Amino acid sequence: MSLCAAISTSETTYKNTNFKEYLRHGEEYDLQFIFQLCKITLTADVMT
Amino acid sequence: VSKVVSTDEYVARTNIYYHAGTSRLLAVGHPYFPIKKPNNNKILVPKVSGLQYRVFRIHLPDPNKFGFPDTSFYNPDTQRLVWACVGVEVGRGQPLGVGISGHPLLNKLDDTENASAYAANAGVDNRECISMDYKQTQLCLIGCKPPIGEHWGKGSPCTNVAVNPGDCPPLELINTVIQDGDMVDTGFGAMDFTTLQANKSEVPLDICTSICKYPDYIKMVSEPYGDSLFFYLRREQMFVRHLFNRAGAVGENVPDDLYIKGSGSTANLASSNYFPTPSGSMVTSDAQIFNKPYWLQRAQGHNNGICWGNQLFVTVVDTTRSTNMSLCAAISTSETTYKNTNFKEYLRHGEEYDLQFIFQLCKITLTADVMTYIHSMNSTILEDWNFGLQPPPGGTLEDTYRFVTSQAIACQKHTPPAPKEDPLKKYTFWEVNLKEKFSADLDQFPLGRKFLLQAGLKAKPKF
Amino acid sequence: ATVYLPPVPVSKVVSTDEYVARTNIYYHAGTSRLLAVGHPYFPIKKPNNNKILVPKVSGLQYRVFRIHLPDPNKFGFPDTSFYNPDTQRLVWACVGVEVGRGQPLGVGISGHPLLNKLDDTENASAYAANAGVDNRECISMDYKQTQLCLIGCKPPIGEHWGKGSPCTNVAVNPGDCPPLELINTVIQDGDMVDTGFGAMDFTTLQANKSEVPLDICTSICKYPDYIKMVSEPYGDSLFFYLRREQMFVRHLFNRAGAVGENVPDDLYIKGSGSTANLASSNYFPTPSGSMVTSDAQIFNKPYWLQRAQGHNNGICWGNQLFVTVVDTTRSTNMSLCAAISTSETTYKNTNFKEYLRHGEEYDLQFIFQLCKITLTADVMTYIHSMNSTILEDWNFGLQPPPGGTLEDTYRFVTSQAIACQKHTPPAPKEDPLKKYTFWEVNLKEKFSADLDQFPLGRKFLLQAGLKAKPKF
Amino acid sequence: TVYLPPVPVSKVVSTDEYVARTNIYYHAGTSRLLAVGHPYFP
Repeated sequence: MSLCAAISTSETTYKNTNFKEYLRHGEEYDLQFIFQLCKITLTADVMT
Repeated sequence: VSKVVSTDEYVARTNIYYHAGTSRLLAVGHPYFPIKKPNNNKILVPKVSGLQYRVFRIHLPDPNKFGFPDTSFYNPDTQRLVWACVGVEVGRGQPLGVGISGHPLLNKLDDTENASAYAANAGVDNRECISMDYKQTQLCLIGCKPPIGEHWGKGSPCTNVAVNPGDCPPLELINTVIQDGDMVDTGFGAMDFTTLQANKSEVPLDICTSICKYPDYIKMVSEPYGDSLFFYLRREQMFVRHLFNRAGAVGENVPDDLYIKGSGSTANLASSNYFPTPSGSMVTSDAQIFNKPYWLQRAQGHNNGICWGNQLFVTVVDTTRSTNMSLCAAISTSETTYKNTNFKEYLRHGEEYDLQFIFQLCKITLTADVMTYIHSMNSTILEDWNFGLQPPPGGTLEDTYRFVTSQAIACQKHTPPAPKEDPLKKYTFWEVNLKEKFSADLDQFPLGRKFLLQAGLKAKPKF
Repeated sequence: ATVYLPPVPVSKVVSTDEYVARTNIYYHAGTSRLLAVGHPYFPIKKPNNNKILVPKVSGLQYRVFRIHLPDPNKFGFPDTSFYNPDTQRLVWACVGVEVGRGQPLGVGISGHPLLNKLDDTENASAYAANAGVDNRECISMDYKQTQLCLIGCKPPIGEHWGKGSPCTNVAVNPGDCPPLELINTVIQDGDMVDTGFGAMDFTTLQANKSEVPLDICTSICKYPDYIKMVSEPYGDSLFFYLRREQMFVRHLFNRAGAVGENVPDDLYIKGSGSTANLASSNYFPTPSGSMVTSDAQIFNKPYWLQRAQGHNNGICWGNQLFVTVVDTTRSTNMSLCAAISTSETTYKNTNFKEYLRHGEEYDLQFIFQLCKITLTADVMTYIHSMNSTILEDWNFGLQPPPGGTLEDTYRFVTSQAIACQKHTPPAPKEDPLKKYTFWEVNLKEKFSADLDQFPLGRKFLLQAGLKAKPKF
Repeated sequence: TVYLPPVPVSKVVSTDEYVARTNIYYHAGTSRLLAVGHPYFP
């Protein structure tokens, strides 16, 4: 999206010198994560 | 108990189905701006184009008032009736063709697609007359609470640095209810150009003043009851066309270390800002999401097609029919040598929808948990019903009569204040009344018999 | 008061498959073929005369097809015994339909030699000039590709925009905005598809006459309204259809002429110098047809009509059946040239006249199924309710006069050279729609009792199986 | 109704009626074909 601001709001004759130009950008994320539960049975080989 | 439940729990489905629908719709206006008498503030013509959003508020009469051929199957004391919306249709009659928009003064530097030489120096008011097509879009929105949109906007900056004229205003994410007449995104994102664009020439006319908005599916679907929307469909597409520059004083210079200092013509940095030209693509008869039945059985929300307060919403937007017919009238019919001075030019623009709604009938048994749970959900609902009471006061009153007789008893009658019913009355938007149009037969209608066809069980008299 | 409901007026129009019965017999008939020629842009006529030298013909023009059938109740069956001609009748049901097209597929085109235009708005390196006098130009474009088909026993109903009578408050000054109304009408042959300029009359609402290419300028482009069509109680307008169309943008222009309504200034910032004058605000798109394909063709393929959205199921009342077909695929305009002088070997543009002729290639083949009607009270009423004229070609006959009678017409013998009035023996006219001119075909002779001999029919076999009709 | 009442026994028939299919199959084919020339005029 491009926007512009006016350094001088008075004159009604348009002048390119009157506006500074800026560029800003949006970002939108969301996360929803299912999860299942797990247990580990445990011995030597396991550990190793 | 907390934690909202699937409305199909307590609701029970009846055996009866009804249909009603408007005859039709046909709308005409001017796409670019509304027309008004020049000195007057009253509108001569309303601004209309396909680009404008469309909202539809649809009332139903209270079924508990609606006598059935046999009303015996329920008790009006312990129970109520509330309408369920099984299936929905949207008619469109216009021949499919694409409109267009532009602006006579458009901020532009030059063409950046191909440049054989470095450009010239920015003059004063280089804006030009140029037009472009908006992104194609189709969507449909259905539910018992108003569709919730969102847009960018200017917020209150932190007060630390003093803002000089021309500084970058901070940005903010702002929800609001969606109002009719509002504009689809052009690919320039949902925001208020009026506030954040002082140039006013940075976009074509149609969207310049308004605030383009866009539906936020998350927050919408995030509602616990889903009553914002229980259903929708969407299609859109876009591709790039042209590549331009903003023309004006540079707000923020590029760090030099990102390039190598030039000289002569290359000493001055050309405008850094680029903006795309969005382009609609080839439309087709296949991707049309209208003129085809829908069947709503299960939705994402626990609300299943329940319309509370006899109220149901439809939000529909399409650019496919945006066609702008041009016409011309002659100020003088005499001369046979044509002169451009002889003809005034005007722009009028058509719109056509149609609405046909199935409905299923539903009864609610009560208990305290019931009564509370609803009252918890929205208590205004019970108001339109007859349950909640509410003992009144009022021992004595002194009438003194009569007052115009000017022996002064006091000055008195102050209580209008509650015809007020719609809290959203502040929100103006499109309106329709179906209340008269119900009928008890799906056979006589074009749409209905499909309902039978889908679920079977054709039942008709003999001849 | 208003809506608290113990009403029941209506007796419920019902699905025609209730009372109609289906027989065991099937037939076919079809034309050899059809085609036609004409000039795409305008019809040709002797310059002084009013009579047409060449009819205006192009694919862009709509096509209507009216198809008569002979009364099956006058029709001998190999065995007629299965019914009684007294208590019953016979009416044709239309099972399946075909549309032949043999042309090689190619796209035509149209334009206008004087086209209202300012300049190109897609790219401008500088502000435009000031509007002169008569800037119109010779420019052309291609129309939107379209394919559709319409079938039913009542004429296809179209619609268009149009100018109506002003609400009389403000007096109209010359050049005031002529305003808009929606108008239904019957669809006539020779009428034009939308170009993407919308269904309306340019003649009335466009005084410039130059705002569109020739072909549509005088005519009124119309478009079929499915809603108002389909929602008919009987469906008898159309019990079926198919549609395809597509379009995309190409060019972006300006209308050139006196601005009718100025834009509110607050919608922009006032310029100066060259930027003092606002350029023409009106833009109009250039519609552009896309790539045609052999795949999306809706023709040369059979159809099967069993269930329709209307209660009418393929029933043709009054031995009458309608087909409306429109396509832009075959619009190809072949150009030719002739030499006024064959002698000189140095090519000279003055030596050749140029002409444009165009082909339109149609074919029709129809299945038919045979159906009988038993008569009772409710029967008679229900039809008499539906359309009483439908009965008319049956043997009412008459109804009889539970309609009244003529009270003894006056036949009074005079040479006419008495002073006594004119008397002219009356009553040919059988068509209420006779006002509406459109294409005509007669099948009445062409029925045959065996599908085996035809290309189309045996598909009817193949799909329904059982190949030899008298076997399992 | 004019042309239908008369009818003789007529009927072109489906060639699978009288023809009989056998149990034998064969193959043959050209090696390949190749042609050369000028696209515009001879």
